[PDB]
Amino acid sequence: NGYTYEDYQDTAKWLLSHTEQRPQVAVICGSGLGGLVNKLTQAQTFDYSEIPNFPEGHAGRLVFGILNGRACVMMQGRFHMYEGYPFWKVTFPVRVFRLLGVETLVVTNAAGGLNPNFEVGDIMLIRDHINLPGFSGENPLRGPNEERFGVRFPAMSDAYDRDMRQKAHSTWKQMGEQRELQEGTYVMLGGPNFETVAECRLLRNLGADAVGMSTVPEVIVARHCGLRVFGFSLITNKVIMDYEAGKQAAQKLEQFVSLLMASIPV
Amino acid sequence: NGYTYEDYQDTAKWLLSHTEQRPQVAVICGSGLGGLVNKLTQAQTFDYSEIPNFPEGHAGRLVFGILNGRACVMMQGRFHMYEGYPFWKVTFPVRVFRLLGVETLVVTNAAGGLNPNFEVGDIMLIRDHINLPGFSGENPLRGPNEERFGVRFPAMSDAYDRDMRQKAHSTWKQMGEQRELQEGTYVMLGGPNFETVAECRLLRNLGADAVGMSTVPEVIVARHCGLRVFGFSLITNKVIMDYEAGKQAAQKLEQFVSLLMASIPV
Amino acid sequence: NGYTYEDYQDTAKWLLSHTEQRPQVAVICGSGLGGLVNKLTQAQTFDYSEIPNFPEGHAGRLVFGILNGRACVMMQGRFHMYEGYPFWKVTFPVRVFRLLGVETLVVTNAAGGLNPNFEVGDIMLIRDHINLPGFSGENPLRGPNEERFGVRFPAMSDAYDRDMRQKAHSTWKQMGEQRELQEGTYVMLGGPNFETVAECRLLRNLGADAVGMSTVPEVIVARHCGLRVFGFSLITNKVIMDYEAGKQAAQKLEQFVSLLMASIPV
Ligand SMILES: Cc1cc2[nH]c(=O)nc(N)n2n1
Ligand SMILES: Cc1cc2[nH]c(=O)nc(N)n2n1
Ligand SMILES: Cc1cc2[nH]c(=O)nc(N)n2n1
Ligand SMILES: [Mg+2]
Ligand SMILES: [Mg+2]
Ligand SMILES: [Mg+2]
Repeated sequence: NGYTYEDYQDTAKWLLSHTEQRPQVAVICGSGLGGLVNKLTQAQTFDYSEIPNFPEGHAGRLVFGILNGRACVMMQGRFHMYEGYPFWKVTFPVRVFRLLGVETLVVTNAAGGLNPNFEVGDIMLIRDHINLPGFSGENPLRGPNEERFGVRFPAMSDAYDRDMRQKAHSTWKQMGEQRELQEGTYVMLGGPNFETVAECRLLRNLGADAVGMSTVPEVIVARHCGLRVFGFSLITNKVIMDYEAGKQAAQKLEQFVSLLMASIPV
Repeated sequence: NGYTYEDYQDTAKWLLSHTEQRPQVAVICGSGLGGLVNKLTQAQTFDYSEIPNFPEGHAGRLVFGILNGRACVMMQGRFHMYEGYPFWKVTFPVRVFRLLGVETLVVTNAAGGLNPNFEVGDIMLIRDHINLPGFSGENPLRGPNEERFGVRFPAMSDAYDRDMRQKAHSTWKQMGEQRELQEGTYVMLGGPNFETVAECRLLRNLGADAVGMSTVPEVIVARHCGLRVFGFSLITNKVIMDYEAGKQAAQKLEQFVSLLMASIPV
Repeated sequence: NGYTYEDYQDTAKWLLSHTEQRPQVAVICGSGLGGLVNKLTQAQTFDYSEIPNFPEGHAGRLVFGILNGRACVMMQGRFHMYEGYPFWKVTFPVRVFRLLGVETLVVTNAAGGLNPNFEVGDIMLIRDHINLPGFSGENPLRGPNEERFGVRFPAMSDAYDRDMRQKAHSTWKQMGEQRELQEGTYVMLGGPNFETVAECRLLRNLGADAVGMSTVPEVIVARHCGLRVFGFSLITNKVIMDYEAGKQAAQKLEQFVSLLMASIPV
């Protein structure tokens, strides 16, 4: 990592100096879900280019506001390794949120469906992940440990909060959806090219249910600094294993995350 | 990436200024296939060290010429990640070729046979690939997208041209070879060490038919900029899964690629 | 790599100038096995910070001495990729040892047990490895080859010396242990976070018996320069595949390595 603890502190202090908003929840909005910021009350926007130390698709804006009675901060757009970012830059905002007093991180993305029972328009609660770049040492925690954030060797087996996963299923039932809420394992790869058929079949055989190019590094850094995490993949395509509806599902995920603010503790 | 669009343009213009040759096909010759340049008529050679912007085994020379009636440009020798090159350097010449007006890229390499039915001396048409460095984010397209070359998120599932694969099988039949033309999935790993038995068995179980240390990044960049691609692995060794003839096969691959120039469209 | 052959030479000469000890064996002590240096006779210690060119957990000290009648040099503590080291720094001392005249490298680590028949306190002879960072090109040999050390493309399938593995089993029998000596495949990943359940199940299905964050790069560089290699994992935890005793085993591994000095050739 190239940021010091004080760089994260400088940024969080700057934000605290520019808004009265004191969010307890942070939401990182992935592809096609930038529309969720429109649901916010008492909204305040900062372009990423205006926030000291922020890394330079979606808007590139941070929006504070009230969602279903809950103070939250949202990333409308995220940072991607395939854009040339190292993970220590991709995940900069996660530590900033911890230093604002955020306790819960919600992550969303759009993903390719590997599980043969998934359909375009499915929402997958993320139950677990597989971190392929992490296998090779590309990791946002690589470098000397900052103990002011967390431990040298953090556990990742409980990353996706089990109580929030229960709330998620209960809430979905309340919504009266005809399609079941999917859940499963997300695998991250670098991108930016889409996968070959041979790569897809390999990934499915590893136990992955969905494939994307983001999110995992944010979850690792969140868990390291003690945030509660839950998240969702929008299944916007079903992958080909042999040699649109995303819009309505995105709107559905927006209502869903909105309802779920009620179920986040404290 | 560290090259600008104009760097590729400067190089292509320099080449166009130094030869009357106007190739429509480019061929990257892998290990033991540097001998194919000897088949060229009206041949013109440039050492890589003489071409502005070119990255600094085989010759390290670019040879223009006519092969079986077709204008082509050949890399006698390629660049390898295990030599210390980043992929954006390994693949520099591919974009240069696009800017010369090349439409088709033929890739060749020598590989270890993972499929138990392969023998030393086999030629494998590459049907598909698995990009292991790409899983971790080592990718020649990593960085901001150059739209003058192609799209942010290119498909890779159709990388190995299906019509050329049909031509390849038909031509091989015409040659009257007693051994069948193999085809399958190539997996790239970094190298430069050869694999352990445990690594080989894992790779086979991923669905790979052959293992090598090159080629995949060239195919990705080729497809990104719209080149038609086909390629072959020379099976120069059969890998050990339990705890020479390459020379005649190389000459055979040379005749084979030579005959196939006739079947490339336009 | 950033070191020249002469950098390794400078360091080895400096060491030869500061001790009369002329070790034929080198031992790299992993997590919880720093206690083995206490068994040494005629011991001489150098903090890593005192040795020119050495990269900057355990002690960070190099200890020369006699173990069970055999001249050896020990790393009390190793260097880790997750600390921010590139492999060419992690493995610097291995080449230094070759230049001191060391012929045999013993590697030890603590690992997570993936094989369902392993228990906490097991010792696993390393029979083979899987190098995940190596699949993506993170490799200590990446860069131009130094022929004064070894070949461009070294074999890795015979990395863990078969005769030493026989000695190891015979010696363990002599010790009269009630638990069998385990043996198996070690897989390295980057860390520093521990694995998810989905990652563990994937790793087991690749054929790995134990998971850790070290060792493999040291073995690769050792084999490249011609060292005989053997090693052991201490199974200090059994990994969870569903959604302490390490101290006595560490002392046992210490006695075990001590006895085995007798069985190293010459
Ligand atoms: C919507 C979406 C996003 C991704 N990312 C990916 O790596 N592979 C896919 N197939 N998809 N699909
Ligand atoms: C001829 C050849 C080339 C390679 N490359 C590789 O990674 N593994 C092999 N076994 N072989 N064999
Ligand atoms: C003692 C130990 C060391 C490691 N390293 C690792 O990557 N995963 C584990 N589970 N463990 N356990
Ligand atoms: Mg306001
Ligand atoms: Mg001429
Ligand atoms: Mg002394």
